[PDB]
Amino acid sequence: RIKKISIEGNIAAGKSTFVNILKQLCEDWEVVPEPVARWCNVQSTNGGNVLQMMYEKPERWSFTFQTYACLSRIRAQLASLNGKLKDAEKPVLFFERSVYSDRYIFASNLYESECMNETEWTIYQDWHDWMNNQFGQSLELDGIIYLQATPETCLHRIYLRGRNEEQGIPLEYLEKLHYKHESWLLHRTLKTNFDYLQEVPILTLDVNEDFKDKYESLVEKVKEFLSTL
Ligand SMILES: Nc1ncnc2c1ncn2[C@@H]1O[C@H](COP(=O)(O)OP(=O)(O)O)[C@@H](O)[C@H]1O
Ligand SMILES: Nc1nc(=O)n([C@H]2C[C@H](O)[C@@H](CO)O2)cc1F
Ligand SMILES: [Mg+2]
Repeated sequence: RIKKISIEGNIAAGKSTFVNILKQLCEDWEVVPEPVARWCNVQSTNGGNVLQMMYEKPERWSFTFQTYACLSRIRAQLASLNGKLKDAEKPVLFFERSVYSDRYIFASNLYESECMNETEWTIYQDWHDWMNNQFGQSLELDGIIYLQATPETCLHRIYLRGRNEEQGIPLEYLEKLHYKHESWLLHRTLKTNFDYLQEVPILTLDVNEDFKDKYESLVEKVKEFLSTL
């Protein structure tokens, strides 16, 4: 039916930059952006900034954040499936991140860093497993595009974007997130509770260079990659 591709990378690697060039390349391509502005002003579907709360006190707010982060993603991705506009000779749905990074990169890292205790960690995974059982098949990936950039490039791009909440993030934290992505998507040694992911095709794009100069080659590689799926 709808081909589903998720775009993965470190904080400020360039996912929104990349996402913003995709719709102009095929009118059959849709994008589900990550709801980060919604994490900064919590309201029902002004309020709490839950991203900021986590970063200011991660031992307190990581479980709450991670749980709300993932659910709001699921809601958003589901909304665009059943979201009418599909009917196209070749529909492709791009997800900015996935329930698998949420758990295997981000939540895992905070647990491993003592920001979630055993109880919190057990509840999260239990919730995440159940959520996948219900809405898992719907959201299964046909491919991953990994936007690879050094932690140091990312640190700099955090500065460039100037999002208030992310300005205090240390290189160390970005390095941990770097190595988890490399383990999952480069070496493919990170094991998950979802077997199909081990054979899912992966496109790796080195995005350390200037977006203007790399744009044309990246477009070629994305089209080339989609045609093999
Ligand atoms: N390849 C690139 N070359 C130059 N600047 C970039 C590149 N990719 C991203 N940026 C810049 O880096 C910052 C973060 O990019 P963004 O797309 O918001 O990252 P993400 O969406 O992955 O968090 C923004 O200032 C953006 O202008
Ligand atoms: N599961 C997640 N946990 C996080 O902590 N983030 C953070 C990273 C970045 O600072 C901001 C926007 O992605 O949210 C993003 C996730 F998807
Ligand atoms: Mg983004």
